[PDB]
Amino acid sequence: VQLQQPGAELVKPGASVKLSCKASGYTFTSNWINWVKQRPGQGLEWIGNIYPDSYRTNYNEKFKRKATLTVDTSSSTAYMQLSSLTSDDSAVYYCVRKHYSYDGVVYWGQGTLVTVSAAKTTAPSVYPLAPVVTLGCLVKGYFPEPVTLTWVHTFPAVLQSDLYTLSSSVTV
Amino acid sequence: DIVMTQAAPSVSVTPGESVSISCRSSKSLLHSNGNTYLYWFLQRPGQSPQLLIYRMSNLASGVPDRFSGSGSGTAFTLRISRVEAEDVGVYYCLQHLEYPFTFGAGTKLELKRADAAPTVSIFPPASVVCFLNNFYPKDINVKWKIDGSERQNGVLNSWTDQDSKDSTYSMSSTLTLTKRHNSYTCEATSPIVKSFN
Ligand SMILES: O=C(O)CCCC(=O)N[C@H](Cc1ccccc1)P(=O)(O)OCC(=O)NCCc1ccccc1
Repeated sequence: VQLQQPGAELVKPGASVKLSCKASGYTFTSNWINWVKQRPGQGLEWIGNIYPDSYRTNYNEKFKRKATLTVDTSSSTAYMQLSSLTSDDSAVYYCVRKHYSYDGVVYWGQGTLVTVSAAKTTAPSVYPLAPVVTLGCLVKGYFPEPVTLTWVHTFPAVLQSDLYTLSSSVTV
Repeated sequence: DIVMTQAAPSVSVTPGESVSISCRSSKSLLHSNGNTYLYWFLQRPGQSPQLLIYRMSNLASGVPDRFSGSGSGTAFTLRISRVEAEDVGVYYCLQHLEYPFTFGAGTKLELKRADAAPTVSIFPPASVVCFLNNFYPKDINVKWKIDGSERQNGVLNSWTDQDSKDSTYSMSSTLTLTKRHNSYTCEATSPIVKSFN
């Protein structure tokens, strides 16, 4: 059971964006696809859903003029277009599958972090951090979020003037 | 609109002990077919939500029987038996009886553990970074000093969420400077200190 979603999308205010969710590992037309919103550090919000089998849709009134759900059954892909984005639209959007009949079968994709700003992309600039045991790594000056890091404690990114700085530590 | 209320934004519990999380709906979630349309999800630090409990108190695949759900028709309770470190996270209830589906505000679960001191590591450059790892409780301060002088400006800190294995917290502190001094020191809340030259 898989629902792939791109890590992030930097979007210019006023513009729109189309988010993808590629299903695989289950019968696509047998499950409803739901979309959920979560602002950094906040709770969850139901946006709407679509049943690939019949193409029926349901929308949370709050997002009726903001989102449009479509499914491409030949690619087992679901999509959500968000129109004329504002800063309030910056958040993580999850596609979630739920079997039309069975109730205990609900599964959440990894989510896509949408960042709405005029600023421009900027790759990080990783760094050392070797014992003057615990090794460190200093990912500095990137944009937008997120970044991935693996080898511990990887700390929340910090914003320093239109730029995010992060650090991680390894203790062997 | 069916409103879901989880009055407690968080709850603290000692490992091994039990705790319950409440959720109330403005409209009964019981349907004619005899089934309650209520979901309970857990969202672990840095992960997407995941199903925990469905219907009355049916457990999702893989969920330890330590968890269980109950509740009237508008009053529901999620109860965890012998709380473990791996249970840290935020619990959300959700009704799917009527459109639009709606979520509770979520309840963060926090673990009370044995006091612990931080393991400090300092790292020279063009910034100086310090790690204050695996300590407890969450409330801890860091002090920076350059050539004995306690510097304050130019510092940005970052905390992790409660650790899922030991329930400790960790913090990172960075002292950024102009890419003409010798002693850089980082200390916590004898004291725990680390410096270099
Ligand atoms: O009864 C109605 O008029 C419709 C009520 C909504 C609905 O059809 N819910 C369905 C169950 C049901 C069936 C009959 C009567 C009541 C409830 P349902 O829960 O299958 O709705 C489909 C669906 O997409 N549910 C997703 C719920 C969900 C949302 C966000 C994250 C995870 C899960």
